[PDB]
Amino acid sequence: VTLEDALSNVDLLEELPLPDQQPARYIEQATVHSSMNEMLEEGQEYAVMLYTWRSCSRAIPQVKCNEQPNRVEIYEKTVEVLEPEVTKLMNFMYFQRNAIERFCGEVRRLCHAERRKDFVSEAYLITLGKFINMFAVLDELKNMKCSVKNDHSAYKRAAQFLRKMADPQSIQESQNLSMFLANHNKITQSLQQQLEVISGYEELLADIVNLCVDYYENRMYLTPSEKHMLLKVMGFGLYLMDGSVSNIYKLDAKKRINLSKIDKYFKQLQVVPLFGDMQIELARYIKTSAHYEENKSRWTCTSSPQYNICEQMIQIREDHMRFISELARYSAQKTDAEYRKLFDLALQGLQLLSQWSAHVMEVYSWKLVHPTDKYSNKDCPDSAEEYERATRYNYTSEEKFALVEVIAMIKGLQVLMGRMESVFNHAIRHTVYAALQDFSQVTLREPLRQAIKKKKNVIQSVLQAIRKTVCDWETGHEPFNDPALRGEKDPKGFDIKVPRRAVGPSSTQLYMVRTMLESLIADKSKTLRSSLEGPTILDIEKFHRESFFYTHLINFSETLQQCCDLSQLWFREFFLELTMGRRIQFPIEMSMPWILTDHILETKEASMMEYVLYSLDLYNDSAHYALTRFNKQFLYDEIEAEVNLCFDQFVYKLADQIFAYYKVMAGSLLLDKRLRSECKNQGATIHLPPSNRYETLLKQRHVQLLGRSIDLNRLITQRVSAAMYKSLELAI
Amino acid sequence: MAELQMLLEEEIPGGRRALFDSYTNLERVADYCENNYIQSADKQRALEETKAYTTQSLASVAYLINTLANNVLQMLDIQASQLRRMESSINHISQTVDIHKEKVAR
Amino acid sequence: ELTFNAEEYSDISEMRSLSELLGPYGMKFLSESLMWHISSQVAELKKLVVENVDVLTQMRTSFDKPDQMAALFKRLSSVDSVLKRMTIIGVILSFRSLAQEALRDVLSYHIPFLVSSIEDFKDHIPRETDMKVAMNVYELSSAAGLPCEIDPALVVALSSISPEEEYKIACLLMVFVAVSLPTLASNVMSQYSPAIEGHCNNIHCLAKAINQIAAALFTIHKGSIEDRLKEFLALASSSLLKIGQETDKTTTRNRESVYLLLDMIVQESPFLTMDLLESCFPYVLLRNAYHAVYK
Amino acid sequence: NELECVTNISLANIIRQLSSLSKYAEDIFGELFNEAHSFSFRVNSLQERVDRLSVSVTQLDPKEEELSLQDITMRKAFRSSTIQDQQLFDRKTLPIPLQETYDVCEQPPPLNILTPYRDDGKEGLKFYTNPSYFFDLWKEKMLQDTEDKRKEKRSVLLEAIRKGIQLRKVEEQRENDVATILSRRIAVEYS
Repeated sequence: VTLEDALSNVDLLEELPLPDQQPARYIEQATVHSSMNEMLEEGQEYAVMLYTWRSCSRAIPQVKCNEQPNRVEIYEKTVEVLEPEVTKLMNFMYFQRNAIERFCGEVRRLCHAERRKDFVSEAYLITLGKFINMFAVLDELKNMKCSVKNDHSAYKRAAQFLRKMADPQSIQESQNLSMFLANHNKITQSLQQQLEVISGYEELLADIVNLCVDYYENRMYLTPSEKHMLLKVMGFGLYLMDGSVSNIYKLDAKKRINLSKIDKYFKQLQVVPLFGDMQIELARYIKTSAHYEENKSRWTCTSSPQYNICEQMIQIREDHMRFISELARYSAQKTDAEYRKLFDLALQGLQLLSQWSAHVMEVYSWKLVHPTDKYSNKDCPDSAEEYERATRYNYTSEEKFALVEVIAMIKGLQVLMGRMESVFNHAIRHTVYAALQDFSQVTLREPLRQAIKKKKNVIQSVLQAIRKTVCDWETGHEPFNDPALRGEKDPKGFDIKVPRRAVGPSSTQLYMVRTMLESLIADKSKTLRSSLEGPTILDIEKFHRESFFYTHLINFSETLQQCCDLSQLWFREFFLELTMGRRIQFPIEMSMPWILTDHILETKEASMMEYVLYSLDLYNDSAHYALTRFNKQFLYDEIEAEVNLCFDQFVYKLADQIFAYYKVMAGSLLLDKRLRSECKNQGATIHLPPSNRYETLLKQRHVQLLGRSIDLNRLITQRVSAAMYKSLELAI
Repeated sequence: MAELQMLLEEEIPGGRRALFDSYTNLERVADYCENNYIQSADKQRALEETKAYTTQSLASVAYLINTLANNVLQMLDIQASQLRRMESSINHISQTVDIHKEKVAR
Repeated sequence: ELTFNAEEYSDISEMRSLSELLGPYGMKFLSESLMWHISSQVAELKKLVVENVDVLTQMRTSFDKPDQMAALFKRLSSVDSVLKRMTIIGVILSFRSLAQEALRDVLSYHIPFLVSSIEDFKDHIPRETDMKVAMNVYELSSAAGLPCEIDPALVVALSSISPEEEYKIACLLMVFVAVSLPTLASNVMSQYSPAIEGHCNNIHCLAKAINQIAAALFTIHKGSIEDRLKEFLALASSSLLKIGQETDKTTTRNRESVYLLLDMIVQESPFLTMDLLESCFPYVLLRNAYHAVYK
Repeated sequence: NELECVTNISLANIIRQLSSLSKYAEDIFGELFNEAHSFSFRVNSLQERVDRLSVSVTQLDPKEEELSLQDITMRKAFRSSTIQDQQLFDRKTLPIPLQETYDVCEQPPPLNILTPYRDDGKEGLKFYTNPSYFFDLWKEKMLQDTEDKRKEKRSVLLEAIRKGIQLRKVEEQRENDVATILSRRIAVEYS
């Protein structure tokens, strides 16, 4: 009935033995930002809907003649089965038209002559970049998907035969959707055409690209998704710039944008995962530029090495050890130093996990985009599908081992970080609150005093708004004896007690404070920066650059899970569409986790034996991704069907090799040593059996797969018992 | 051995029934607190009322989970001990059997 | 090259033949002699333990403050002699274990009825009973070569300074051994060899040495083995993890190989579980070390 | 106050999360109770069996023992159970929470209503997604590989023992199990 009693109950519950575990005007800006976010949530939904579309016309009983007894009978079934599927296409067309119109309207609004040299927040520019990336990915999904057109036009033949489209508006909308689907690169073309009509949009694209380049250069990102989004936005913006009116090459000579940095970034990193199993080639946006023909010499990224993951394992391993060692030592109230240490440790761990995930995704995408051939790889047969050469024969044993090791390290670090969820959350939130309060209550005092003293009302208003939005007065009100408010210098003084509690600021408050604070430092803004001294602006930039990751760290669990996403290693919709009905679904030997596990088992590598289980939860990750993001039942059904046989094969092979190794070791133990020495001297040495670490797998009783707990030990015991009985019978 | 059946068919089902009753009552209480906050003249009263309700429910859930968990642990301990006891009697039986076989051979 | 091959005298077949020739009396005599040697080694170790009592006493209370432990470790004298003696004790204990398992295998088919009766009696003996009858039961079981948790011969040897003072020395011995573990990382001979499943300087027997010595000492002094072994594990984990941050190749030549000592200790120790190791030492480091020592 | 309205909404959401936690505990506890109750049934049954066996064994008589040399192999031989678990990822094994998480997800299109109008009679939905495709293609490939692999490789007790060997010879040994298929391939790679 009281808070103290409830806390006590929780402690009591935790105290149980659990052995055998393992073996202003900113309001308008906020509203527009919210609207953009809402639009984005819908665009992502439409993109995921498009990605997971399968040809629905294949199952139709195609009619060869025009006088079939049931020709009229199947059209109603086709109509009633494809009506909702065409409703989705109509909704997608309406949504994309509305999104294009809204983006053009916002661009026009922010491109006005008087509004050109005003102040605009960086978040809005990032949102516009997200919008252009969404448009690009939607156009790519529309282009790649060749089954949507067939399904829609089959429904068209089904509806027109029944004469159910007699309504003129129905005919008009059907024609509009048909022509929308027929055209190639329709979304990009329409947006581009609507862009030239506006004058000066190149400047908005330019400052967006500059912001993205600055963010990428300073590593102003946490999750690999943002790292790839920055490059995708840069490329798409560069593509949009080149046209009839605006030329990047002439713009570059004006130093408005930097092309060398983008070229180097593309050269270092060439491919990123656009969506699902599809990857985007960054240099394509440049090679397809309007004026690329006469300026190809300017770009080295387009012309053509460093994706080999086997040569980067030393740094990965060393980093992993150093971090694990640092974290192990942090397994009643503490000082701010400990909380800051925990905060920085959590940030470093998240950054390292993101770096590893980015490396893995980049190498996977590069391998996908660069399939091998029998000329290069001798093992590859003459006949093979695109996915075969792309994945199965495109990896070496060392490369597979490196990938498995990286994945296992990522998952181990993830679980270790999750074990310390509460401590990390408390430390991060306490540090954030202390920093925010100390800043807003001490650092802004001197600047405020200066502003009041020199009658700077513009600065005074925003400073007071900042100090009123977040500051929490322990006394319940702003102090009245503060000399800064009166403008006269403080004595000698005036100690103020800042309270301390563990809570992060609300998203709205943090965004509002950041937007106000980085408005004072704005060069473009009569510049407000010109009305402030040096030390105050330096401290303001330091605080602004430090507070970037507050939102990400507050949602520590979501950020941690996002930085370790590996669900994109199983989906094969793109390659399935590239088959056009020949392959309904790829066999077992094409899913990367299965190839890794089978290679590890067959090669019988002692070092990699302990990673076989770590290389098996990719199925769980993919199932979670499908059930939470894609929300498609058939994907989960196929994953479960594949796992049902993958686990059986793995168990059988593991038991067989374990029994063989144990029998060989037993036989070698009893062999006479003098005979072995004599044979070695004579030149007939009997090779000893290499050691192995099967005991770790033998002591495993918690193998988790799709919510199922499997007792591997029981199956291994049954298999070894059968083998022993067979051996005894054979001996008899 | 009697306490095994007691703890099996009188404690665990009681905890289950209690936990399902808790889920239904908790949904009802969230709806009730939301309603009280907007059809009450004194918002602070509903807030305190809401705070009290949230504090309570947590304690009840924790207590039920603790009791249930304790019961499960005790049941497992009882079962393991009985299994161990059975293993001793079975070993004695096997010793008697092979002794009889050796006697027959002699 | 020596004049004899140890593999032609310590093999299972050779050990089985030696046990058959000797019998329980001969095996008991050999075990008694080995326990005499181990008792001499422990008596020599106690001198080094007592001569550094002051630093060790402060070390136990400062495990959470590395700043003072770094300076304290520099004042310790003869940090390698203790490791060498513990390695010798571990080698002797491993030889005893080989002899005992050979004897158990030999007797398993010669007198099956008596062996089965002894196994049944020992297995179902309540541990709550006082050590007075448990020692006799363990002695009877070990006479046939059974794997008793507590070695009665070792207890008798080590039983043969006030009572409170002898307990403090025993407690400080574990702390002294724990802090000296990282010193092995700088030894070039501490390289783990997969073909041997152990280190080249026999430092892998340190686990058995520590476990047996702690058990005997803390059952002689009516101490708590579990608690004392848990203290040893915490101190050893902290010392090893501090090494992980360091980058000097010379001092960390075989750090990964040394990291496996905790895993071996937990595996072969009947009083420690993997849960305790995980709470103070992540298993990912051990997995990475196992990967590295194989290539 | 808008802030006061927010806190009330947060408290309601917290109560909902408490209910979700209640269901995350209840399902686990129910599953544990079910499995432990089955274990208790097994233990009680084997306890009855053990006491019956003990009361039977405490009556044996060495003089009663009679050995028949002729019946030594005429006797059926005893074999221990050799049951092996398989198909561990079937629908029946799906936990309830995953059941709610899945049944709420989008269902596949009703392509199964077109089967009557198909000349071959093949299931319409199988043209959309075929979970059994993995199994059938893998089995076909394994059989084809095995078929290629074989080509690539290429007194009265006296009466009793005679009868035993005759029975063993005549009574020799007599599929959609992956283990059987693999055992066939490796045995074929051998002769």
